[PDB]
Amino acid sequence: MPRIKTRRSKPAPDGFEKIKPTLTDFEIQLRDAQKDKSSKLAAKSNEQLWEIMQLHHQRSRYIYTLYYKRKAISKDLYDWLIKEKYADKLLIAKWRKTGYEKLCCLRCIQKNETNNGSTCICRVPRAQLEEEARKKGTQVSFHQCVHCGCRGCASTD
RNA sequence: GUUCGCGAAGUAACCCUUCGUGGACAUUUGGUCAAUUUGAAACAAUACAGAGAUGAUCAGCAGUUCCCCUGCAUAAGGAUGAACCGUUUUACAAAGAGAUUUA
Ligand SMILES: [Mg+2]
Ligand SMILES: [Mg+2]
Ligand SMILES: [Zn+2]
Ligand SMILES: [Zn+2]
Ligand SMILES: [Zn+2]
Repeated sequence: MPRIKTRRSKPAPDGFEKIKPTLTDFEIQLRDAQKDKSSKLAAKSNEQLWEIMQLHHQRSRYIYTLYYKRKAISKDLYDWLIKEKYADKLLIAKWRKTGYEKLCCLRCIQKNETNNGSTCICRVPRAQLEEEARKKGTQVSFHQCVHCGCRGCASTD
């Protein structure tokens, strides 16, 4: 029941046909992303992986707004879309929290993985990174987060 | 972006939107590493040389070196694995004899 339809898979509920054209359009953008473009550069190669983290994030904001913001789908369709692995359950669970409404991924708040026990730089608000920049006179030595290619996922931002 | 409070607007049995404000929430990724010739795989082929002792042909096993390869290996193999089988003058005098030689 995660991804391919088997006999143990339950039939889809009512509102799935109206959301299915957008979910098919995310699905074919991942297939172009999965394939290897033969890239010599190390900086181009993780740039391809950032497209996968973004395409994953956007399809989960799609199902999140349909149920928690617009209420356009029944809960029986939402429980089906979680079990059939359309929407990332643990990512939606942070989006419900306060301060985490626009979080890019779960790997960027995971403190144990960092050298310093900190969050990712993409979690720091753009007002604050501009401030110590004014101390130095140099703008920003930060463009994209190494694990996501996130330009800053903070709430105020 | 959410939420709490505040100040207004319009709708208004004070409710719904919208604008202006205070506080809260959330807080510093990654690299010892840049994408062909100029910071360092190897082999095969070719050319030369030829794989111990001995009168001669052979089983080998060691030790020594700022020598290794194969192997999980403290096993066993790798020409008995390889390189060593070259060069070597003073802790130095005692005894005597001749000759030279000087107060
Ligand atoms: Mg030997
Ligand atoms: Mg041997
Ligand atoms: Zn992230
Ligand atoms: Zn990040
Ligand atoms: Zn981020």
